[PDB]
Amino acid sequence: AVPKRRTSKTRKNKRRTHFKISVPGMTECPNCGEYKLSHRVCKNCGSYNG
Amino acid sequence: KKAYKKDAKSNKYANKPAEGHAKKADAAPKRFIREFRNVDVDAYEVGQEVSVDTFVAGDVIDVTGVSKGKGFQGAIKRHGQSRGPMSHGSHFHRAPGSVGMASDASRVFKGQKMPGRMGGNTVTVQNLEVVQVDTENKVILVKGNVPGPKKGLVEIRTSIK
Amino acid sequence: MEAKAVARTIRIAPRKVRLVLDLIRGKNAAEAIAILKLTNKASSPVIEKVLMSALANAEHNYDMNTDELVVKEAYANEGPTLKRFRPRAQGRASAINKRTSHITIVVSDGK
Amino acid sequence: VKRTYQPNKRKHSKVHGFRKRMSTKNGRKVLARRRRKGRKVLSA
Amino acid sequence: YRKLGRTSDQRKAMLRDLATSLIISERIETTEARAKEVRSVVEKLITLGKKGDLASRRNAAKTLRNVEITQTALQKLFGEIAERYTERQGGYTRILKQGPRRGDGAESVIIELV
RNA sequence: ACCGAUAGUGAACCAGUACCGUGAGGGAAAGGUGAAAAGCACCCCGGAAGGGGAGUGAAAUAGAACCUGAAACCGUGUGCU
RNA sequence: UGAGUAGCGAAAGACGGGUGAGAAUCCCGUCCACCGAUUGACUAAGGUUUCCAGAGGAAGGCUCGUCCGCUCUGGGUUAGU
RNA sequence: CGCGAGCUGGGUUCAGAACGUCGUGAGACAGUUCGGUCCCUAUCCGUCGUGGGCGUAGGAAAUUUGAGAGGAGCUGUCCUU
RNA sequence: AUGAUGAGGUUAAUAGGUUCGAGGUGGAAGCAUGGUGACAUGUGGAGCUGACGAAUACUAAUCGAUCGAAGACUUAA
Repeated sequence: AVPKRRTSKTRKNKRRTHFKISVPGMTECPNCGEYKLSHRVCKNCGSYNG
Repeated sequence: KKAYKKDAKSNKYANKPAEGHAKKADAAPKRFIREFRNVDVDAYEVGQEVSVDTFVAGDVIDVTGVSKGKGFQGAIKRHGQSRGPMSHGSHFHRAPGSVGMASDASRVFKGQKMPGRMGGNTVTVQNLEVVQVDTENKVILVKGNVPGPKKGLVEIRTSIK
Repeated sequence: MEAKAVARTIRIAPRKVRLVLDLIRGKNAAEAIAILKLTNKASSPVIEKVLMSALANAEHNYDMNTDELVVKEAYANEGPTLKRFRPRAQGRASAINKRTSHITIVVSDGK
Repeated sequence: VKRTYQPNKRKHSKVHGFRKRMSTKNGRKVLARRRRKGRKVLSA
Repeated sequence: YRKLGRTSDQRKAMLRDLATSLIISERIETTEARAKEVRSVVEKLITLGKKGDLASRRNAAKTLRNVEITQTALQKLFGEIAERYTERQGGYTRILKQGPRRGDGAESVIIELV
């Protein structure tokens, strides 16, 4: 159907309380020196070594 | 379970509270701690093995286990509702019927049967019998078929009737 | 002190961008670029550009160490929307808002 | 579905053309009226 | 095993294609679901190639496209690929998660022969 | 003791024009940098756009989406709850 | 606002190698798949440069785009029958 | 005469056609008969499932009591006295 | 549905592979033989086998990181 009453800009923000996106869950590569994403190949330099 | 560990990242290993609780009894940490009322307390606070030999064949039993899960199963499958006609120009096949009266109720009553998650309940069966208590293989054979999947925990006790 | 970088008329919706900007606000500048490279979102690359320009403006015009620069602020503001039209059915037609955004980032040593 | 406009150069100029307008008193009134308004394109 | 967003014989075709591409190239960058599924398909052909008989060559021939390398793919398998993996008892591949893809967000992995 | 850009002509702007119609015919929206282009040389990030400095300038939050720049609306921060 | 919601217009794609600032999509290749009284070859009406090559990636393309029926810059139509 | 944003659309009062009857007529039924597009993507309350935040004066893991709420509750026929 | 609930994360049987089974189909290819041929018999309950049972670290569950207390105030015993 159609909305019977326009939504306040309070109820809106409450409903968007959970419209987050978490961080990826990354770590630092002990070889590359930088941040990789855990259980993935290192972006910067090469290896996985797991 | 195994003993306490420091990696201990999967629940295959007891944790320290569980081991304090089980070491009170001088018994290894254990999965599936369950309480039994209705038994006159005549066992030992020190844990002695309760062998299946407590049960004789010609007795009668009730067997509690969680039901088997079936997720979000709709009205016809979950509540045994009838379905609409299929062929005489009908657009109502498997949906619920009406969900109330018109404007003199003005709302849906609690307990209205609607689609949702099905199964998984703690259901109990009653008056089952024990065909055979196989000791030294440590199994019991019950007359029928009990709630729960395979490997599903089931607590057996004597009938309340 | 403080060094800012603004990217204007970036053709992405602003509430498709504030999703990502709500992460790197308050963070260090190293983990900020780490996140902005690792995230799946489509706003990451443009925000990578903008945050790197902020850090470069710091280390070239204001000369503050690019080791302690924390992202003091980061925010998107609306921009000029391109209003388009889409043919619905039965002769109708519905608007479309190809909206934009202005992405401002402000890195400061905190001193 | 078959829509109303099936284009045809010959039909278009033979019915709405210039010479067909000028070959009538009423078509000439139409041309005069469109010149009066200031139309860039008098006839079809 | 797991349906791959495809119809039945379309899925069969995709799996045959990937197993041929793998034993031709020795490593391919694919999607993690496709890699999980091809892992249990390209690894039942190396078994047939470690057997070596005529019946094994034909059971392998019915799950393997024709592409010449010059050799075939089947000669590649019952020839020089099956000999390298002569000692190990299964586990002839691996998957390496590259990470998310652009345009999809698809989880891209690199599958390969060990 | 007429209007001052939703006004005044439909048209202050290359307007009976975009566009609409087979056709007769209908028909808009579109003004303002600066006193002077003096309209941003050079450096840095960037693939460019776009910026941050550095300069022009009386002013650049007057940088050609350029006089002021309201409200709806969208945000970031924080005192009381 | 509804709301990051409905949709994203019938259909098989896969991998490799490139180009690239950036590739599910652009190029080349191999395999596979679909039409085949037609999804093929040719022409009338109609359209009126959409044709080709070099360059581009603001807007258009229902996503992406290094691509294009889009943009820029140069070219293309030859009759006694 | 519960329930068509849950379903049908047979009759009922749409446009066709015909019968009896009435009307000079166009047409009307006391009628009767054959044919005849049933739109919606759920904002709020409501209900059915299922998660997170904080709380329960330290942080936890496990086992529970049960205030209260819900379910179930039907009956036949044979033989014996 | 997702999240959640469970079983694990190598100091490991969680999944896949490998090897054995069960069950399913029903006698694989090759060869030989018998027929001129369609075909038939043996080799041989053969061969193939998704989800089921075991066993085996061969591949992958790497290295890592985030959160999370040190216990308020009165009276009474």
